[PDB]
Amino acid sequence: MEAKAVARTIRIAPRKVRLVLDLIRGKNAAEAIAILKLTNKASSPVIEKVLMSALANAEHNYDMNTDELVVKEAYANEGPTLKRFRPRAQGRASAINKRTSHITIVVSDGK
Amino acid sequence: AVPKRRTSKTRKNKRRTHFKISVPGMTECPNCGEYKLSHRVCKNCGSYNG
Amino acid sequence: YRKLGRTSDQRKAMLRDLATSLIISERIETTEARAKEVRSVVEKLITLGKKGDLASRRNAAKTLRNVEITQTALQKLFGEIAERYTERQGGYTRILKQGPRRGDGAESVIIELV
Amino acid sequence: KKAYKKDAKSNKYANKPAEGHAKKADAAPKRFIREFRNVDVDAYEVGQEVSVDTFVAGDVIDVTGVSKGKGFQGAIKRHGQSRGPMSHGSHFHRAPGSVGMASDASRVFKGQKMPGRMGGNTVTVQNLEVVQVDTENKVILVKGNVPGPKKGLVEIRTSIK
Amino acid sequence: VKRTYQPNKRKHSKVHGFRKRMSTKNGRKVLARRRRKGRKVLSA
RNA sequence: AUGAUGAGGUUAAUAGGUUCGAGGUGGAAGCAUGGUGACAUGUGGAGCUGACGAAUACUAAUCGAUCGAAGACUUAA
RNA sequence: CGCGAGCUGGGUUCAGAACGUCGUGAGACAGUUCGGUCCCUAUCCGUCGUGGGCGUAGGAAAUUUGAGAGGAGCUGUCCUU
RNA sequence: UGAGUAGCGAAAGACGGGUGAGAAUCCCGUCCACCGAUUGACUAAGGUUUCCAGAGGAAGGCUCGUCCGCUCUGGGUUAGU
RNA sequence: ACCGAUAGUGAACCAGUACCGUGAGGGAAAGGUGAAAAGCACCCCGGAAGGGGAGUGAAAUAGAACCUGAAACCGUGUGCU
Repeated sequence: MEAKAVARTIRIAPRKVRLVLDLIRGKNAAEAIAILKLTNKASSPVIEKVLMSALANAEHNYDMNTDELVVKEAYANEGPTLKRFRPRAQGRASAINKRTSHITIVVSDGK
Repeated sequence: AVPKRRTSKTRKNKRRTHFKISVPGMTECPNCGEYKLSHRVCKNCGSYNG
Repeated sequence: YRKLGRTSDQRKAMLRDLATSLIISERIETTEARAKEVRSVVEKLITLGKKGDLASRRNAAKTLRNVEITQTALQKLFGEIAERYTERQGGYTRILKQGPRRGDGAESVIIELV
Repeated sequence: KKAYKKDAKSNKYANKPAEGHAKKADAAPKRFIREFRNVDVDAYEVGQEVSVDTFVAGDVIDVTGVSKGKGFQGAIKRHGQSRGPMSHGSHFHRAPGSVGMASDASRVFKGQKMPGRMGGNTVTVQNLEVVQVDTENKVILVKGNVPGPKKGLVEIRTSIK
Repeated sequence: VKRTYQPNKRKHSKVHGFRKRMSTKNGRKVLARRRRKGRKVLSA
């Protein structure tokens, strides 16, 4: 059927994550983990975690073969941003947005 | 200088047309059984054998 | 040859350090640029060690730190390292790309004596 | 070049179109095919070796080759512009000058000289002479120094003047 | 650069202290006014 | 600048090493001799040599993968 | 009186001080003289280079013609008639 | 939005062995480097627990972190001179 | 025929408090699960956080960042171009 895994308040910017998520969307689940292990980006490990949890939820709660599971969807959504401040010069000060993201992945057999 | 006019959310996405990152250019290891990255040592099990 | 993000004699120092570490350990995991450059430095000392004379020992001594193993590094070279590579005519090393590093993305290789 | 191959992954080997073209002439596949106008066509469609002996010493020549490359070379180096003063409190040293008039042009004109990639052009020199045509070593000695780096292809022909 | 506040316990209490406030009519007006407002910390 | 442009990818001289050169400096260390010593002469145009020229598969360009046609419609000859 | 988000800042009209002159005065020049912080990370058009997508009724490799565009275009002095 | 842009605050690091779910950065070692009328030892003002050990890795640290001047939990200051 | 959380007191919340200042003195933001904690036992991925089931419940997209949950804004998919 379909099995999802969501990771919430992952402390990475969401458009530093959609870079990687634009790769493994539509792919098989084997090459997906291959890519997510081989890539240089810092979003790969957390997305490795999430995609492996998606596959495990499939094979444990829904019992669909972990051989034909294709990543139907994968997307990041914004989250609660931590707003910080940085001392500029001459007494000024500039905001900083330590933003977060919610990483959802949905693997489905396609049947 | 400073921007004279705020950028639409069309021109933005057009400029981010090329903000991709390609895949690494990987292969499968004939020994390890899994995906390695070509011209590199196999992550999983050991050898290179080139 | 290629500047290594370092100043001149700082680069000289780094290369001497890596060649000593190599002939002490026989294999080291370094960055691909550093490995490319040390490949042409650690391999001109094995030549001097395959010569063996006094002048060769001193030309080697001026590019080789002091670390005892007990032996030295120079005794290690003109002693038991130079004898194993007695037949081959150059090409005494190799590089093996491990892959990208975390924190850098630096291309990490494993350099070693053949 | 070599003959056709199946690995053939470096251009050291001809490809099949190139070999059909060169086999039309019963001549081996070749790098640097170039056309010559202005010669009354009196050679053979069958490829016969054009030896350097076509040229005699006391003639005159023009030698076409690509210039030598120099990447992104800025205004002073590329267009022979002067530079600003260096010491009397000046902050203008090697940049271009102004790039137009004020508000009655309101834009930069085409042809404005600006920094960019330099060299690499197909330049031609003219009225060179041939000091010696060394046959049997197959070289020509020209009076001067021609465009291009070492090993740079150069096409020699007779002067248009 | 030398900034305006060079801390000193003795200076701070001898000028802005409690007893220096209570030793005056005006300082007592200040204490009364801060008790009226509800200040957690009356004096310095 | 990056990408691109070129030279190659073992059925291989692309780079590095090794061996010869060129050019550069200018007579290496060791020894012997002559001086009490600083030093001098021979051995010996010596020795060292980044980029330049050749040659040699000794190391590395492995094994792999991705993309990419089978050719629309009228009239005229 | 092209060009200071390309440069300078000498004069010009900032705060100091002084000369001649005028003003009872505070102070003003017809003046004159010495000293005196020149900010910016380029969004759009524009220009200079350099790539990718699709197109050009099959997929390519190579060689090209050239509509059009740009460059160059200066001059002296000696000898001979 | 500007934009994945400017910045990431003066300075030499290298390799090995670990610990680890994860190491350019944390620990140990060797080499190297820098100060040395001082980047060293001690004290007044000031701060007021930042001191130590065991545990941690949400937030802070201009990156990372298995670490810390951060968090949790227990401790630490002894005068007739 | 007064307000209903930007209102009403500066303060519906441990508020003259965080914080700011040498000082006199200035000064905020902060409400709502459910009828009842019945506040998620157990299993799986994970180092944890966080999830997916399984249960409580009338409802869990009421899971303590908890009544509804608008818009700016950020995305994924797709019909016409």
